[PDB]
Amino acid sequence: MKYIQTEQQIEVPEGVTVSIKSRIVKVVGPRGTLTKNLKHIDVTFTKVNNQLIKVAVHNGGRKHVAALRTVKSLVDNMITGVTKGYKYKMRYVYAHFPINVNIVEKDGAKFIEVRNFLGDKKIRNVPVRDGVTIEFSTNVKDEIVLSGNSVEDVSQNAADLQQICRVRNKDIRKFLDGIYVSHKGFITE
Amino acid sequence: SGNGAQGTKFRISLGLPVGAIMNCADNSGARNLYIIAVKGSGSRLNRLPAASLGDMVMATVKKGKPELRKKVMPAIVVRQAKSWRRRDGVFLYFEDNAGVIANPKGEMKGSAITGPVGKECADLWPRVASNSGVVV
Amino acid sequence: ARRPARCYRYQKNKPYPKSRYNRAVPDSKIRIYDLGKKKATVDEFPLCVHLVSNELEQLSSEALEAARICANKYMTTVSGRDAFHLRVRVHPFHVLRINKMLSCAGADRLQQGMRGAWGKPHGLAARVDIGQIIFSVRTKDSNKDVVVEGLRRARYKFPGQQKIILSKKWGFTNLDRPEYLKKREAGEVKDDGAFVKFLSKKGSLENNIREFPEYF
Amino acid sequence: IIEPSLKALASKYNCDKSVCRKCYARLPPRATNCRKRKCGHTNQLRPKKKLK
RNA sequence: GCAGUCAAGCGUUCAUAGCGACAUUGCUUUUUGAUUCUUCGAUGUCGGCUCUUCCUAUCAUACCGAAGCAGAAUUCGGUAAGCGUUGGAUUGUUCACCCACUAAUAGGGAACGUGAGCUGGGUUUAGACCGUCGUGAGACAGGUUAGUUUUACCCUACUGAU
Ligand SMILES: [Zn+2]
Repeated sequence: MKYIQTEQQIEVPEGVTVSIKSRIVKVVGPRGTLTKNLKHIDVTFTKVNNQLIKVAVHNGGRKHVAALRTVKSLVDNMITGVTKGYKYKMRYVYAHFPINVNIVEKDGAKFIEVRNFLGDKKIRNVPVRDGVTIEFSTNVKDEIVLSGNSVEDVSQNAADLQQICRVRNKDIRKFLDGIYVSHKGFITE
Repeated sequence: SGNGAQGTKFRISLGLPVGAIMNCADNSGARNLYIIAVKGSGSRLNRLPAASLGDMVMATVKKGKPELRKKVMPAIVVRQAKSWRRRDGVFLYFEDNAGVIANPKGEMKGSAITGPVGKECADLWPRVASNSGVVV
Repeated sequence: ARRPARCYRYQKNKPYPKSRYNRAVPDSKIRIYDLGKKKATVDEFPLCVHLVSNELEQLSSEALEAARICANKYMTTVSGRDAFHLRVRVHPFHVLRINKMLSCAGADRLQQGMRGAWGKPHGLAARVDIGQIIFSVRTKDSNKDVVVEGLRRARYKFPGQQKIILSKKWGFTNLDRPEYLKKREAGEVKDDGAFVKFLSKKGSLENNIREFPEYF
Repeated sequence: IIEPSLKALASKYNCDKSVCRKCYARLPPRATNCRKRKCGHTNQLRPKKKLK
């Protein structure tokens, strides 16, 4: 039933600093600074070393032990986007009507717009999330490479363009037009 | 509703409801046009649907040329006698209710139209405008 | 009119079969209570599985027929007719009656109400108690993965919870497997038509030498 | 133009899916139970019929 | 009437896009029963008009999923009762049935909503005719005509007013 002890270990890379007090994880490193708040989990961190953090739990059930290894992976995605970073290559697919994507800075921030998506006359606004720079691949005419130091604000922004460029009232297996993600790489690789 | 109408017409005072009878204007042998319903015609309980100047009504012939009697045909009304307001201010009304037989697509079955034809009708259907002697 | 099966599910009234006092009874919807390799010896099929019941209620005649069909259009398609001995164990012997009052039912404009409520027979039923084999299937041991599935498909055609139990007896007999090994080692047991005849140590002596030539 | 690798990419989100038989909900291709509480996480699934 | 269950077979291929035979478990109370608990010092018994509100088992509209969904067109399914769901010929009709419009002409409750609100066409007194039945008086959930619709000023409710 309730497992008496369940531990995981977060290997902390070189040059990377981690600051934890009352389940708030501030990570600084060679590029970027990430602060994720974890008050919703009963989890005890402990500094067993300067190179690796032990994360443990006590008397947890199957529900709670399952929500322990999701904590190690969330810190591991924090330090990985802080050492290397994250970049998402996205790709334009269209049958006839070309998609024309730009970047505009309106009153608030860098809205992303698409125009002529399947011949449509309505622009499709989608804001950037901050910490994410927006990049176009110059060599390939139909490509877009999102990038940033958090995997969350990139991938939510990468799924934002997938959600906004959908089809309506047609066969999706015939009308396979849209802006899909193909590659989820790191920045320094 | 009015399939084949070119653009939009405004609100003209509904002067001739169902059961009305218009003297047919064209020379296609009909004389009366007993309105049985109108294209348009929103639904409210015990309200019988009414037609105005320029609507397409569905009408049966009650007098003349037995080729056309005893069946249903669409008709375009070209004169009404209920005084309606033009948006430039003036109120006006013709001296008889009158209607012109047509198909659904607006092709008037006749060849010409006697009497005057209201501007609100002649502007809406092109083939009642290419057959009208006097546009008011 | 086919009145639903939840109307004649429980055992409310006492048994009432066809008799000399029940001359006008229609027949059942079952006519063949045994299909498969009916002309098979006891020796070829050493495994028997039982489809027993968990409650005390009545089994309809067309219900058992439709489940007899469903078990038999499974094992004949995935294992063929040769490799099962299906034997429907329970017989529809009860008679279910119905109180008809239809708008032209034997009588005048209005038939009656609950006056003279005795009803003419319309259907048969098969009474099954708590633990009573319904579908005994005899086949080989290594072909048992079909009859677990095949009688699982028969379970959905009649109400109640019905267990699928395998039996340690040598097929359709009433004695275990290790007894039948020693009774096949020694020649004590002699093959009948689709059953088998056992040794009677009690009896006339010469009839136990007129029979059993292999023993002694 | 086609770029037939991109049609393999576009099928990952539209054609390489599975549908539940009870609630008709679109599901992963490697599903085992439906992710809803209306069918009841049923284990009666089906693949998505493709084109032609 | 409304659904669930298992799947032989239909769908030229293909048990389930859609159906589904043989069987089986249910729900609903808008049908019809069956019963006789309440009402015989009377609860005004059909239908229509008027009017409000509620239900979801969704006809339309909104946003979605699914297919023998290329588009159009059409079918199936989910959240959803917010909002709409008509004009007429015939019949006393509920019901039916056509004509026509419409986005659509969905199904039901509320003492089979609603008569000190109406109407009285129907049925259900007395007049009278016909048909059959009866020797006869008379009979007929058979046909056809003519047949008085009473009271609120009290309490509550509601609408306004001090
Ligand atoms: Zn599902």
